[PDB]
Amino acid sequence: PNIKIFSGSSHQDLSQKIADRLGLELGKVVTKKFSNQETCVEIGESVRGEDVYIVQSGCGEINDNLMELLIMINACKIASASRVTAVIPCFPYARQDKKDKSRAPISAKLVANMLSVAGADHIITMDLHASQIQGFFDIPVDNLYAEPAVLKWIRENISEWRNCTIVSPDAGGAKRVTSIADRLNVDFALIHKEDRMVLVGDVKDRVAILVDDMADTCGTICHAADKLLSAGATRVYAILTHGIFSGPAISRINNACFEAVVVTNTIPQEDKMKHCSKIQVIDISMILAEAIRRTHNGESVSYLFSHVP
Amino acid sequence: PNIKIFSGSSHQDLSQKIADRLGLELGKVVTKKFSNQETCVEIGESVRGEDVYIVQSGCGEINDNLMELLIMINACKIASASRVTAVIPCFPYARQDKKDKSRAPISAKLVANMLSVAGADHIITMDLHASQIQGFFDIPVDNLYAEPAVLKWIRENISEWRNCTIVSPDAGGAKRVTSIADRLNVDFALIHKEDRMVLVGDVKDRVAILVDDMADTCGTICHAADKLLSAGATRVYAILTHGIFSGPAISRINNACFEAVVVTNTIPQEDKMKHCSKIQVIDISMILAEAIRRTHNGESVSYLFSHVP
Amino acid sequence: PNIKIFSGSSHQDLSQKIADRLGLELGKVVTKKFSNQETCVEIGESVRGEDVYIVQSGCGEINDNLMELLIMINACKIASASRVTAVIPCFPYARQDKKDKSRAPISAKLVANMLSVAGADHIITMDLHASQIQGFFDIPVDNLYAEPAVLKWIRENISEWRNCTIVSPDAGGAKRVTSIADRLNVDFALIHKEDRMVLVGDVKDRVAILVDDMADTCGTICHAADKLLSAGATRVYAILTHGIFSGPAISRINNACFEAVVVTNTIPQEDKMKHCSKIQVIDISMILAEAIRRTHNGESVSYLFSHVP
Amino acid sequence: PNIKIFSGSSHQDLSQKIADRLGLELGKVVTKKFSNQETCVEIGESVRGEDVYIVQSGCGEINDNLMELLIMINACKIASASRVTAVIPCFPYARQDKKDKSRAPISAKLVANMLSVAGADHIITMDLHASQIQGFFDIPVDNLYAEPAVLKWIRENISEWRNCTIVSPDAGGAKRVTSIADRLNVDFALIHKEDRMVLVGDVKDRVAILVDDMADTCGTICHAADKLLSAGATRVYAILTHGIFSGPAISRINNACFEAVVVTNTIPQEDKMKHCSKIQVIDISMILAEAIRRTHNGESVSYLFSHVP
Amino acid sequence: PNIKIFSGSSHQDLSQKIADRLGLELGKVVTKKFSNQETCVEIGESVRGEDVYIVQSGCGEINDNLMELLIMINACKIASASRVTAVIPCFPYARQDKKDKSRAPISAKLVANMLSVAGADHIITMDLHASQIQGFFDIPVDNLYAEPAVLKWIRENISEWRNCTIVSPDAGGAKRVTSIADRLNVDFALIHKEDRMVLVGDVKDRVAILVDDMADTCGTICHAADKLLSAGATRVYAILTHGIFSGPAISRINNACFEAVVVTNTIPQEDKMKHCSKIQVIDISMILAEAIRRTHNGESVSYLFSHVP
Ligand SMILES: Nc1ncnc2c1ncn2[C@@H]1O[C@H](COP(=O)(O)OP(=O)(O)OP(=O)(O)O)[C@@H](O)[C@H]1O
Ligand SMILES: Nc1ncnc2c1ncn2[C@@H]1O[C@H](COP(=O)(O)OP(=O)(O)OP(=O)(O)O)[C@@H](O)[C@H]1O
Ligand SMILES: Nc1ncnc2c1ncn2[C@@H]1O[C@H](COP(=O)(O)OP(=O)(O)OP(=O)(O)O)[C@@H](O)[C@H]1O
Ligand SMILES: Nc1ncnc2c1ncn2[C@@H]1O[C@H](COP(=O)(O)OP(=O)(O)OP(=O)(O)O)[C@@H](O)[C@H]1O
Ligand SMILES: Nc1ncnc2c1ncn2[C@@H]1O[C@H](COP(=O)(O)OP(=O)(O)OP(=O)(O)O)[C@@H](O)[C@H]1O
Ligand SMILES: O=P(O)(O)OC[C@H]1O[C@H](O)[C@H](O)[C@@H]1O
Ligand SMILES: O=P(O)(O)OC[C@H]1O[C@H](O)[C@H](O)[C@@H]1O
Ligand SMILES: O=P(O)(O)OC[C@H]1O[C@H](O)[C@H](O)[C@@H]1O
Ligand SMILES: O=P(O)(O)OC[C@H]1O[C@H](O)[C@H](O)[C@@H]1O
Ligand SMILES: O=P(O)(O)OC[C@H]1O[C@H](O)[C@H](O)[C@@H]1O
Ligand SMILES: [Mg+2]
Ligand SMILES: [Mg+2]
Ligand SMILES: [Mg+2]
Ligand SMILES: [Mg+2]
Ligand SMILES: [Mg+2]
Ligand SMILES: [Mg+2]
Ligand SMILES: [Mg+2]
Ligand SMILES: [Mg+2]
Ligand SMILES: [Mg+2]
Ligand SMILES: [Mg+2]
Repeated sequence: PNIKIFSGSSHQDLSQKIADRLGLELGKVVTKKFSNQETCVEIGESVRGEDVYIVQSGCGEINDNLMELLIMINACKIASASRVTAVIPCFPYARQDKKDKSRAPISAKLVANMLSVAGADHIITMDLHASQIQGFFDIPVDNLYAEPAVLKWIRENISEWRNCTIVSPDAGGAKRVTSIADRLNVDFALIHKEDRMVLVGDVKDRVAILVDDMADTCGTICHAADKLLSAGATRVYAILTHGIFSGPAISRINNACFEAVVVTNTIPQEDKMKHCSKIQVIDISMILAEAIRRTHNGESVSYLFSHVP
Repeated sequence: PNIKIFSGSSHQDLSQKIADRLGLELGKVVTKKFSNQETCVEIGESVRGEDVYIVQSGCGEINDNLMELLIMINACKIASASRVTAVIPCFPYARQDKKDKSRAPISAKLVANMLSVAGADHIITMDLHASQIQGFFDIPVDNLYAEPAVLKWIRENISEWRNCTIVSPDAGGAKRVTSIADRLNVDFALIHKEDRMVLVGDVKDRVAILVDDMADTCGTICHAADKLLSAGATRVYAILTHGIFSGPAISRINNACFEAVVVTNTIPQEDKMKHCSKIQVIDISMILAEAIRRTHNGESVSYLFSHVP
Repeated sequence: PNIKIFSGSSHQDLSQKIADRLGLELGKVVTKKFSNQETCVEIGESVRGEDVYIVQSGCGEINDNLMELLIMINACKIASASRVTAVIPCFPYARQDKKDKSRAPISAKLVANMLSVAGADHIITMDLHASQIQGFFDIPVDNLYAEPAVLKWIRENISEWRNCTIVSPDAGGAKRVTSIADRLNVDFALIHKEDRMVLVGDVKDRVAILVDDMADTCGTICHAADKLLSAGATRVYAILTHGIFSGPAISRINNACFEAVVVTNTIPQEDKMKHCSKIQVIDISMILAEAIRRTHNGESVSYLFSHVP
Repeated sequence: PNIKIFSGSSHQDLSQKIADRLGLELGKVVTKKFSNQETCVEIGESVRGEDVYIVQSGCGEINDNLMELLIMINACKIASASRVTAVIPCFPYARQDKKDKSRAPISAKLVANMLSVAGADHIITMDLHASQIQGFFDIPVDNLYAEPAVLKWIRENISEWRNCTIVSPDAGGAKRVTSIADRLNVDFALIHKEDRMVLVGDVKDRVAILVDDMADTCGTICHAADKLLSAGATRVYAILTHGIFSGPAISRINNACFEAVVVTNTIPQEDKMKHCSKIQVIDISMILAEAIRRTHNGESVSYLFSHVP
Repeated sequence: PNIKIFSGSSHQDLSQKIADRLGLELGKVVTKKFSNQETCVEIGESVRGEDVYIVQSGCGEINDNLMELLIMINACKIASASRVTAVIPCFPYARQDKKDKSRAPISAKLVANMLSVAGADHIITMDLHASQIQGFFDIPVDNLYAEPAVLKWIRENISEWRNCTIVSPDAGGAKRVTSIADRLNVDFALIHKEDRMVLVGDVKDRVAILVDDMADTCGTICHAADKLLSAGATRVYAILTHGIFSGPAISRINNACFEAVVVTNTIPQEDKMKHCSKIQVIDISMILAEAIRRTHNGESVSYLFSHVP
């Protein structure tokens, strides 16, 4: 079986970058809409006996992109692909991972069930909002981390990184920032709201680096940055793997004191970058390409958790 | 267990009509979108031990509405509803019911699988594009027919119906028109394309009635009507259960010779009716309400196949 | 169908308390071991058509108790019980809810799969370590909260509760303490380790109340209490729903400065209470009995999230 | 894919013997207990794309060992092993293979379901108590026989084997003894209880050889041996594949007239052999190693039913 | 059949509290007066096949409220309710339960007859003046007791309750006070008039607690309290289930030495509480709600005689 990479319509540039890193052309697929807006999918080449990877991020018109992904998986499965892998850099509905007191769906579990029944044998994703989502599946799920690329960016872009501070915006994700601070051998200052915020960790005259899994409306990072600037930090950075930037996010970032808002390209960023000068993108296509290549070859994927390829 | 009717966002007016016919209020549900356009669903009342019916048609923004339906089903299922029934008047992706020579998905089967894995115990739908779709499910599927309401409309609106002709637009659905002609005791003239059309059945100086399951772009019925008017039919009617009317449909209908284009309200029609004077709507809410009531009470549903309630 | 309550061997006293609150006798069941230590289960009365609840906590000899629960569920299912519900006050393997970087099982998901394949139609549990565990199931899961009973205990046992502080021991569970502080209208001081601990929130001359989901080795609460006593708190309390108290826990509690270590009786506590004078137990049998009664009667279970019955 | 052999904690020596016969080292795995006695499993090497065999017998602390096996299977499955095979020399709960008049579990079926849902693609076992247990699975099950090794032992250890008699202790397993007697070309004397026993087949002045699948409490073989010695047999042997020897078994064997009690090493025997001089062990590690090697290479496994490798 | 709760005009707040505890909305009913002051009742929703509970206490304008209750029962009965239950917390005309030497009506029996002929299938009431009134009916009557709530109030509000004394004001109801004293394990001092009063039971330097079924004009409790204060009781409390407080009652209570006059809310008390600072109310809505719920579900009501829900 050979690797076949197919792109959904959500993130074409990322799929092309992945395909170039693998020395492959993107598989021929027609992904459009019928007149009544139903998804139309046509696999333009035989996938019989091949190892198929479908790249689609949970961004943009999320329900359309998710339907397209499921329809593509189904088409490849009934076309006798030997294995079908969904490469989902940003997992849709990941924030609906529990009920907790409300008569609400667990939408992430529903998405996992739909991916399974569509025929996915394997999932590759990056920085799941909650790693318990891996347990929503019965098929293997490789949850990659942007952390090696983030560490590389910090070392090559922040001159005072040895004295900086790594700040979690909410108490929930402070595990990520502790791992990053341990890797950099720095202090991890913490922030949480009580309309007021409380911060532990000396930030005065230092650089503070907010790290989080995603920025949707940027309410979380803007409040944290306001707090940090209250406590005398010389500069504040925000680093996120998923740059969703919906709603009022671009205006809030423009009016905030961030030196830089760095995101990975798990979601296309060109349109947002046009309207916001302080957004910078870390390419993670090498990590995804290496994960695809290693799953195909039976090589260790977890080696990527700590190594930039 | 009591009947609880919940409406999705696709067809609120139909759900309200159904609820009024059952003497019930619509269940409290919040169905909206998060900032990043992910579906947000919140069941506003306990459904524990209840017989839940969720009304959502495959129309409008089809992928959003389908996701909303699946999320609502999941929310009701994990909220310990005794039974969950999807009331889907127009089944989405019904026209993708086979591959036939192409490397294509069977999207209708995927939709059936998704509805099943979401937790639906029962499906109620109207005039499935292909009744083989019933076999795509392992749960019971009640496929209702608009034919009794169509016959009622014909008898009360076409003065010359005893001399009229019932015409199938494509060879595929001529079964429907034969059933209708047998019920009315009239001739069924047939039409199919060879850019030219061929018609069997005397239509001269008579009324011809085109009957079909749906009109999407109205290419099918406009070509058939052109043929019929070539052969001297005094008036031509089109009657359809599903009035999708996407793309150039309204302009084609406006420029065509139809005396009337009658559709059921399985899909909301007010916006289309604003731009097209010859569209008339048959209310089928009584049929759906009776089907819901009979499934709840253990009464015969097939009795509705031949009786207007 | 009538309610039948069966007790596993793990927590007989809790099952008896539940049965008394429901006005029922415990169902006749023989639960012992064969000579080779395989679990032997014999249902001593017909359960045909009945609503069966099996009470077994994930405590003591956890693997034996889990096997016993699964075997009992299987016996009741193939004996034609109308419905089988596992009442698992402390869910076993709940702390193995993710992999996160290691080549490890997701044991909680395996347990959920085993409960499902054994035939459980419904799960009732209390204060799941991670509420995402609800998504590990496809059957409904009612995750009850000890919080109403905890609030009652605080109001009836701590004279200065209006001035007290609610302290989370680890950053992970601070959601619980924020909910409790909001209910009591008090400040929530927070603690996390950097062998040193950092605390936010005035605790001087006040009572601090540590709240957490469980105390296993009591390393978490003893370190937090040491920190709190460093910052001048007059008294320190610990309140937990699950009192596992394994390993060196009793000695650490005896040598710590806790005014009281309060636990619910989701796990039997008499043996631990013999060796530790500062352990007090909150009975939660009324909450479990009400949940059983409400699921049986189709009444709202979520009403218990905020109301002491 | 390469063979990877992992040992559970139940029978380490057997797993090592199997690994040596295959020219392999045992895979790195940490199998221990958390403080609260929950099983902790950590796969110490990548198994991605490998053919994994996990060796665990249903002996000792049976519920702990079964849980450990299931957790290991789950860990290997979600670590993207190409295939996972449970090598279970003595199948746990095999004697609970039916209900028969009692409101009892079919525990063997539950165990099969649990192994399947954990992710096992294949089962290798030896001398199932009832071969109908193979039908409890939907995955392939290779049920190996100790009979070739038993025949070899008889020919090399009993000088009068050409004149001996092969005796079934209970009527249920006389099929095994008929096969053995046919292979040796000897008479098969039979025994069954009516507190008295009845025997057919001349045993006077001869050697009698009791053959059975397992000896748990040794009540079965001791009663049969008492009967045989009543009828003048010069010596009595017992041969069993599974030497469970629980409860009073060692004392009964010590006080019985057996010349030898021979068991295979499907269960570790060193501790029992310390307290009982007449227990001898047949190594079956070559049979298990050959079965593993042949399943891996696509070679005939049934060839082992009649051939000692 | 579902529970439907309807409120009469007498005690709306109590009915609302009951409905909230049951998770229900009050049934739609118009209860007003025509111009000529005849009661007008209009049931605003179908009660066909439902289990109807009508809440109306014998207080305020007693004859109007009784007529309203009877008219509501009649309306629900001829509207084909499956069952109609009168929830009458304070039974009107209960003190006219006998003739005894006078040419007088037995008005309580007349009220029972009227309730029966109106169509009531069941009566729920609290602390009937004479429990023989239960025999005035041929339908079942559940006579609830305020005693559990009274005991709870005593334990949570009187610091010296272990040394207190429970005093009956008249010889007639001393049964209630003996039951209460037995529950509290205290002495029951007794009082009766000879314009002078005689008291048995040491009350000196102690708290005395008068307990009675009702306080109408408060002549009974004020005389008893005067006696108790003559004999040196440090404080005197009065506790009553029915706080009628008609005529000069408020002035007598204001001029009496009561530390507190505690009543249940079987009768609305806000207006009386405005004019009398020492009146406190025990909510008994949980007891009534539990009785309604248990009668509906076929659960034991007598369990409430000794248990606070
Ligand atoms: N796409 C979405 N956009 C915004 N909010 C969402 C979205 N999906 C779910 N939510 C809601 O957001 C909330 C989850 O918030 P969040 O993940 O930030 O915190 P948490 O899960 O409570 O805690 P933490 O992640 O810190 O452990 C829920 O109320 C959920 O319903
Ligand atoms: N939503 C859609 N809008 C338009 N075309 C669609 C849609 N879904 C599927 N199709 C395509 O339409 C075609 C199916 O057409 P149609 O159902 O009219 O005819 P058929 O199935 O070939 O025959 P018949 O229904 O007469 O037996 C397929 O090529 C299918 O891919
Ligand atoms: N029974 C157990 N006893 C002790 N440790 C366990 C047990 N089961 C799992 N663990 C281990 O404990 C760790 C989980 O710890 P814990 O739940 O306290 O923190 P977390 O999940 O990392 O974060 P948090 O709960 O604060 O969000 C994992 O390494 C897991 O393997
Ligand atoms: N681990 C165990 N130890 C002892 N007895 C067990 C064990 N598991 C099950 N049993 C019980 O042992 C009995 C089964 O006995 P056994 O297998 O010897 O005979 P059988 O199945 O009735 O007949 P046969 O095997 O001769 O055809 C059942 O009553 C079963 O419940
Ligand atoms: N609503 C009322 N208000 C006042 N007095 C009433 C009322 N209804 C009846 N009565 C009268 O009150 C008397 C009953 O008094 P009460 O119940 O206190 O004592 P009893 O029945 O004689 O004895 P006991 O209740 O101590 O065994 C009768 O004379 C009766 O006519
Ligand atoms: O609230 P938003 O800023 O839109 O979303 C970003 C944050 O909200 C969620 O918890 C994410 O994990 C981030 O921490
Ligand atoms: O082609 P369109 O007019 O858009 O769609 C309407 C017809 O096309 C499909 O076969 C339907 O069943 C109808 O017969
Ligand atoms: O570490 P232990 O004290 O044994 O276990 C108790 C804590 O560890 C886990 O995170 C629990 O949720 C508690 O917060
Ligand atoms: O009764 P035990 O001696 O403990 O167990 C050994 C026998 O019991 C079972 O039938 C086995 O198959 C053996 O025949
Ligand atoms: O005389 P009132 O104080 O008005 O009425 C209260 C008492 O009178 C009746 O016997 C009641 O049962 C009470 O004991
Ligand atoms: Mg979250
Ligand atoms: Mg967050
Ligand atoms: Mg078709
Ligand atoms: Mg057609
Ligand atoms: Mg955890
Ligand atoms: Mg914790
Ligand atoms: Mg057997
Ligand atoms: Mg046997
Ligand atoms: Mg009286
Ligand atoms: Mg009295």
